[PDB]
Amino acid sequence: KHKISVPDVLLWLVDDWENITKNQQLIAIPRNPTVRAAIAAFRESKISHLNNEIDVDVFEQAMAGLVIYFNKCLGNMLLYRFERQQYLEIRQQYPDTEMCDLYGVEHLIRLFVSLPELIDRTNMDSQSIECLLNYIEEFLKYLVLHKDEYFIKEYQNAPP
Amino acid sequence: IRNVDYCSACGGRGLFICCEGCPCSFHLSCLEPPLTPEN
Ligand SMILES: [Zn+2]
Ligand SMILES: [Zn+2]
Repeated sequence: KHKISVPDVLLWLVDDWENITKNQQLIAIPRNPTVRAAIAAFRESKISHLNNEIDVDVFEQAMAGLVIYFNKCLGNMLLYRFERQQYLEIRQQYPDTEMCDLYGVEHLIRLFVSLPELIDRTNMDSQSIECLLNYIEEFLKYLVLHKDEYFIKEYQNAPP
Repeated sequence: IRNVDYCSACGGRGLFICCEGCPCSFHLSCLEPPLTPEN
Protein backbone atom coordinates (compact mmCIF):
# COMPACT_ATOMS: atom_id res chain seq x y z
CA LYS A 1 0.00 0.00 0.00
CA HIS A 2 2.82 2.39 0.84
CA LYS A 3 5.98 0.51 1.83
CA ILE A 4 8.48 -2.12 0.69
CA SER A 5 11.75 -3.34 2.23
CA VAL A 6 14.54 -2.95 -0.33
CA PRO A 7 17.48 -4.76 1.32
CA ASP A 8 20.51 -2.54 1.58
CA VAL A 9 22.44 -4.05 -1.30
CA LEU A 10 20.25 -2.91 -4.21
CA LEU A 11 23.49 0.42 -3.33
CA TRP A 12 23.08 -0.87 -6.89
CA LEU A 13 19.95 0.94 -8.07
CA VAL A 14 21.30 4.45 -7.58
CA ASP A 15 24.56 3.32 -9.18
CA ASP A 16 22.44 2.09 -12.08
CA TRP A 17 21.15 5.66 -12.12
CA GLU A 18 24.59 7.27 -12.36
CA ASN A 19 26.27 5.36 -15.19
CA ILE A 20 23.44 5.52 -17.74
CA THR A 21 23.02 9.24 -17.06
CA LYS A 22 26.20 10.89 -15.74
CA ASN A 23 29.13 8.47 -16.25
CA GLN A 24 27.64 7.81 -19.66
CA GLN A 25 27.33 4.06 -20.29
CA LEU A 26 24.76 1.51 -21.48
CA ILE A 27 23.38 -2.01 -21.14
CA ALA A 28 23.35 -3.92 -24.41
CA ILE A 29 20.12 -5.85 -24.06
CA PRO A 30 20.42 -9.27 -25.46
CA ARG A 31 20.66 -10.87 -22.02
CA ASN A 32 21.07 -14.32 -20.48
CA PRO A 33 19.60 -15.07 -17.95
CA THR A 34 16.38 -13.28 -18.83
CA VAL A 35 13.46 -12.16 -16.64
CA ARG A 36 11.36 -15.15 -17.66
CA ALA A 37 14.15 -17.55 -16.65
CA ALA A 38 14.25 -16.17 -13.09
CA ILE A 39 10.58 -15.83 -12.18
CA ALA A 40 10.24 -19.44 -13.33
CA ALA A 41 13.15 -20.06 -10.97
CA PHE A 42 11.78 -18.33 -7.85
CA ARG A 43 8.40 -19.86 -8.55
CA GLU A 44 10.02 -23.30 -8.57
CA SER A 45 11.95 -22.11 -5.53
CA LYS A 46 8.93 -21.26 -3.39
CA ILE A 47 5.96 -23.15 -4.86
CA SER A 48 7.44 -26.37 -3.48
CA HIS A 49 6.65 -24.97 -0.01
CA LEU A 50 3.07 -23.69 -0.31
CA ASN A 51 0.60 -25.97 1.46
CA ASN A 52 -3.03 -25.28 0.52
CA GLU A 53 -4.75 -24.78 -2.82
CA ILE A 54 -5.42 -21.11 -2.10
CA ASP A 55 -1.72 -20.29 -1.80
CA VAL A 56 -0.65 -22.09 -4.95
CA ASP A 57 -3.50 -20.56 -6.96
CA VAL A 58 -2.71 -16.99 -5.88
CA PHE A 59 1.03 -17.51 -6.43
CA GLU A 60 0.44 -18.86 -9.94
CA GLN A 61 -1.92 -16.00 -10.79
CA ALA A 62 0.55 -13.38 -9.56
CA MET A 63 3.51 -14.86 -11.45
CA ALA A 64 1.68 -15.20 -14.77
CA GLY A 65 0.37 -11.70 -14.32
CA LEU A 66 3.91 -10.56 -13.58
CA VAL A 67 5.46 -11.92 -16.77
CA ILE A 68 2.63 -10.33 -18.75
CA TYR A 69 2.83 -7.11 -16.71
CA PHE A 70 6.57 -6.67 -17.19
CA ASN A 71 5.80 -7.24 -20.86
CA LYS A 72 3.30 -4.41 -21.09
CA CYS A 73 5.21 -1.92 -18.93
CA LEU A 74 8.83 -2.52 -20.00
CA GLY A 75 8.41 -0.34 -23.07
CA ASN A 76 6.67 2.84 -22.03
CA MET A 77 7.78 3.51 -18.44
CA LEU A 78 10.76 1.37 -17.44
CA LEU A 79 13.80 2.85 -19.24
CA TYR A 80 16.14 5.69 -18.27
CA ARG A 81 15.77 7.43 -21.71
CA PHE A 82 19.39 6.74 -22.60
CA GLU A 83 18.54 3.08 -23.03
CA ARG A 84 15.93 4.43 -25.46
CA GLN A 85 17.72 4.80 -28.79
CA GLN A 86 19.39 1.48 -27.96
CA TYR A 87 15.91 0.09 -27.32
CA LEU A 88 15.19 1.03 -30.93
CA GLU A 89 18.46 -0.67 -31.90
CA ILE A 90 17.35 -3.92 -30.29
CA ARG A 91 13.75 -3.69 -31.51
CA GLN A 92 15.01 -4.37 -35.06
CA GLN A 93 17.19 -7.37 -34.20
CA TYR A 94 14.53 -9.57 -32.60
CA PRO A 95 11.04 -8.87 -33.99
CA ASP A 96 9.60 -12.22 -32.90
CA THR A 97 10.45 -12.41 -29.20
CA GLU A 98 8.44 -10.90 -26.36
CA MET A 99 10.09 -8.30 -24.16
CA CYS A 100 9.85 -10.62 -21.12
CA ASP A 101 12.78 -12.72 -22.40
CA LEU A 102 15.54 -10.34 -23.52
CA TYR A 103 16.40 -8.50 -20.28
CA GLY A 104 18.08 -9.87 -17.20
CA VAL A 105 16.48 -9.29 -13.83
CA GLU A 106 17.83 -5.78 -13.35
CA HIS A 107 14.92 -3.99 -14.98
CA LEU A 108 12.48 -6.29 -13.21
CA ILE A 109 13.84 -5.06 -9.89
CA ARG A 110 13.23 -1.51 -11.08
CA LEU A 111 9.61 -2.63 -11.37
CA PHE A 112 9.87 -4.15 -7.91
CA VAL A 113 11.14 -0.88 -6.45
CA SER A 114 8.56 1.33 -8.18
CA LEU A 115 5.51 -0.92 -7.69
CA PRO A 116 3.97 0.61 -4.50
CA GLU A 117 3.85 4.08 -6.07
CA LEU A 118 1.79 2.40 -8.81
CA ILE A 119 -0.55 0.55 -6.45
CA ASP A 120 -1.23 4.00 -4.99
CA ARG A 121 -3.02 4.86 -8.22
CA THR A 122 -5.62 2.05 -8.15
CA ASN A 123 -8.46 1.16 -5.78
CA MET A 124 -7.26 -2.24 -4.67
CA ASP A 125 -8.36 -3.82 -1.43
CA SER A 126 -6.03 -4.38 1.50
CA GLN A 127 -5.47 -8.09 0.88
CA SER A 128 -4.62 -7.69 -2.81
CA ILE A 129 -1.92 -5.11 -2.08
CA GLU A 130 -0.74 -6.95 1.02
CA CYS A 131 -0.09 -10.27 -0.70
CA LEU A 132 1.31 -8.56 -3.81
CA LEU A 133 3.90 -6.49 -1.96
CA ASN A 134 4.76 -9.49 0.22
CA TYR A 135 5.54 -11.61 -2.83
CA ILE A 136 7.63 -9.00 -4.61
CA GLU A 137 9.69 -8.21 -1.51
CA GLU A 138 10.34 -11.93 -1.06
CA PHE A 139 11.52 -11.93 -4.67
CA LEU A 140 13.91 -9.04 -3.96
CA LYS A 141 15.34 -11.00 -1.02
CA TYR A 142 15.79 -14.13 -3.14
CA LEU A 143 17.56 -12.05 -5.78
CA VAL A 144 20.08 -10.63 -3.32
CA LEU A 145 20.58 -14.23 -2.18
CA HIS A 146 21.71 -15.13 -5.74
CA LYS A 147 23.26 -12.10 -7.45
CA ASP A 148 26.30 -13.98 -8.76
CA GLU A 149 24.88 -14.95 -12.17
CA TYR A 150 21.83 -12.67 -12.26
CA PHE A 151 23.14 -9.09 -12.22
CA ILE A 152 25.67 -7.77 -14.72
CA LYS A 153 29.27 -7.01 -13.74
CA GLU A 154 30.25 -4.43 -16.38
CA TYR A 155 28.75 -1.59 -18.40
CA GLN A 156 28.87 -1.08 -22.16
CA ASN A 157 30.28 2.38 -22.87
CA ALA A 158 28.59 2.69 -26.24
CA PRO A 159 28.17 5.34 -28.95
CA PRO A 160 24.88 7.31 -29.13
CA ILE B 1 -2.70 24.10 -29.69
CA ARG B 2 0.78 25.41 -28.88
CA ASN B 3 2.89 22.28 -28.42
CA VAL B 4 5.37 22.93 -25.61
CA ASP B 5 8.99 22.84 -26.74
CA TYR B 6 10.46 20.22 -24.42
CA CYS B 7 9.68 16.51 -24.56
CA SER B 8 6.44 15.19 -23.10
CA ALA B 9 8.01 11.96 -21.79
CA CYS B 10 11.45 12.91 -20.50
CA GLY B 11 12.09 16.63 -21.02
CA GLY B 12 14.61 16.62 -23.87
CA ARG B 13 14.69 18.56 -27.13
CA GLY B 14 14.38 17.64 -30.79
CA LEU B 15 11.59 16.89 -33.23
CA PHE B 16 8.55 15.12 -31.77
CA ILE B 17 5.25 13.86 -33.15
CA CYS B 18 2.64 16.53 -32.50
CA CYS B 19 -0.73 15.83 -30.89
CA GLU B 20 -3.87 17.93 -31.27
CA GLY B 21 -6.04 16.58 -28.46
CA CYS B 22 -3.29 17.54 -26.01
CA PRO B 23 -0.09 19.58 -26.49
CA CYS B 24 1.87 16.42 -25.66
CA SER B 25 4.93 15.88 -27.86
CA PHE B 26 6.78 12.69 -26.94
CA HIS B 27 10.13 11.78 -28.41
CA LEU B 28 9.90 9.58 -31.48
CA SER B 29 11.91 7.11 -29.36
CA CYS B 30 9.90 7.69 -26.14
CA LEU B 31 6.65 6.07 -27.29
CA GLU B 32 5.66 2.50 -26.79
CA PRO B 33 6.01 1.69 -30.27
CA PRO B 34 9.78 2.12 -30.45
CA LEU B 35 10.02 3.47 -33.97
CA THR B 36 12.06 5.62 -36.33
CA PRO B 37 10.03 7.11 -39.27
CA GLU B 38 9.12 3.47 -40.14
CA ASN B 39 5.42 3.91 -39.26
ZN1 LIG C 1 -1.86 13.90 -24.75
ZN1 LIG D 1 11.11 11.82 -25.22
